[PDB]
Amino acid sequence: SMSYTWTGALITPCAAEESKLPINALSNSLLRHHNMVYATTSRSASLRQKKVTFDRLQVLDDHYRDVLKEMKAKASTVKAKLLSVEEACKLTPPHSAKSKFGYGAKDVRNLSSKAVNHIHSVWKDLLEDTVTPIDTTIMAKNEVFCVQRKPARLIVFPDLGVRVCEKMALYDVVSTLPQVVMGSSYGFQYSPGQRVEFLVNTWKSKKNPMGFSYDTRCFDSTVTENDIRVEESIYQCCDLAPEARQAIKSLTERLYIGGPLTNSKGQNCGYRRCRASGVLTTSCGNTLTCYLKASAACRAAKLQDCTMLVNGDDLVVICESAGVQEDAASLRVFTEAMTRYSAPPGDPPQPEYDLELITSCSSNVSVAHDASGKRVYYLTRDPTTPLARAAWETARHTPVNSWLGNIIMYAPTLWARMILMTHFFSILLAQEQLEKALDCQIYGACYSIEPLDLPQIIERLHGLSAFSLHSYSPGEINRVASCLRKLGVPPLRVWRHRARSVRARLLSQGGRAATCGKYLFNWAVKTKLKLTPIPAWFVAGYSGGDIYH
Ligand SMILES: CC(C)C[C@@]1(C(=O)O)C[C@H](C(=O)O)[C@H](c2nccs2)N1C(=O)c1ccc(C(C)(C)C)cc1
Repeated sequence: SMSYTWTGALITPCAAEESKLPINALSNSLLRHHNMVYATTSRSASLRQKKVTFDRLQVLDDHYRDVLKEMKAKASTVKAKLLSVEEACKLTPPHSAKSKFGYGAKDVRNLSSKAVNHIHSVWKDLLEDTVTPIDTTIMAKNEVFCVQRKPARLIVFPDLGVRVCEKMALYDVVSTLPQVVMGSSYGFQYSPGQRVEFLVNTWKSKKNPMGFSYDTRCFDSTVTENDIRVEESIYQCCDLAPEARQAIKSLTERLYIGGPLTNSKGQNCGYRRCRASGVLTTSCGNTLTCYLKASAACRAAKLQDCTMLVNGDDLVVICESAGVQEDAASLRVFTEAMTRYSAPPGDPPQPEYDLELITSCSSNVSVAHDASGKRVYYLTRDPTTPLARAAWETARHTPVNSWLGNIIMYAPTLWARMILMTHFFSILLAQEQLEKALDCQIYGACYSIEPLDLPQIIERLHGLSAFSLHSYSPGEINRVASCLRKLGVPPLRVWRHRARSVRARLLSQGGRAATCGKYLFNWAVKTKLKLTPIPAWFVAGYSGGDIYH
């Protein structure tokens, strides 16, 4: 079973594509080494096609079926409802790709008779026909990185009308089923504060902790027809309306399992027999399947008191050490089992005995201290990709503002606070756009957020301590500092100076602006203001699922 077959028609862009970092008058103030930042384009799609295209073999044993039965028993306790057309329309992002059939995302949200009538017709066809593959578009993503070049990632998605029907049939299921089935292991239920707390508590719950990340090579491609049918059998355990059962069976047979791929010019590029990246069930499906395969590999490997944390294809296991030699051997058996289940590693997993050395959701635990000097754990990452993207967004308006998502999700970090907040608040001040709502993504869902709302968002997701962290670790400081030399970003001392300016400017404006100056930039003044609570999201993952929050 090959993950894809190809005709030889090219994956085509739908618009002009920039690969070189755009530069304006603000660029050099953030980043000098411009030639290190690039965006992927369709020109590299051929290279990605080669990576994602392979044969899958699967060998399924008793541990696999044992975990599956347990998951199904939990899933049987879920009661889910159909969403009305209206409800599903309201979940559609304002800038979601328009339909081939003469209406767009705004027509959908506005419940135009054209959009609604077509959606009813798509729904009825799902009920009537559980056989015919549904068309999908394949595109090369344009994403920004620092050199050391990756090929474009590919996205596969059905028409807007289908996307709305998906929401009707499955939004409630994908929202509620995974936490029921996986409990505390379900990663999307945690804000960053809750996630770091769960990781630390999980780590402290072991007599002698051992943990590891497992990186599956090209997870979407490893997903087989079996996996997707197993997923459907899980959804079908829920207490559902008969009409929902039928639409889910239909979406599975006609879309989820596979189908034809069409380029932006309407030419046939080939055929998919693996996970589509751009459907509603991508995140929930990947999470279930990763959790199933890994729970079964843990038993194969005889790992003791395994605690998993799963976000799609992102997987972390923390368990009881059996000793160093025993743990390394167990990890090999875990990997052999994952491989048989069709999920071979990209890089071999490594046992860790220090929590801060485990990377999960591209992040690691680290520690700083609050106002009182008490230890605070928080999640951070190498800032290289966030800063390359910030540089891009400095000179170019983009559909999604990663700088804003990074400020929200990495608010307690040295680099988000000193660089991202300082840089973008300065830019927003200059343009008097503090009040302008901007689109960003959190766990792949789309939010419209005004920068002026940041103080309360951060306090909720991270705690008040986020505004007073200091004495960061030498390792964390060292990683940030070396990233800045690599990219030609000004040293942290320059950012401190800039932040004092930005801060003073914000305070003057009173109201919300002054709240941003006071809370976001307290780290920048030598005699700190006493920071006190302020007056005036994490249920499930929907990456690729076209969800507006
Ligand atoms: C600008 C980003 C903040 C947006 C992004 C997204 O999924 O839409 C993409 C980000 C990415 O790494 O691709 C990050 C995610 N990491 C792992 C899964 S999702 N993203 C997160 O939303 C995200 C950041 C940080 C975190 C933790 C710090 C690990 C809580 C979870 C999720």
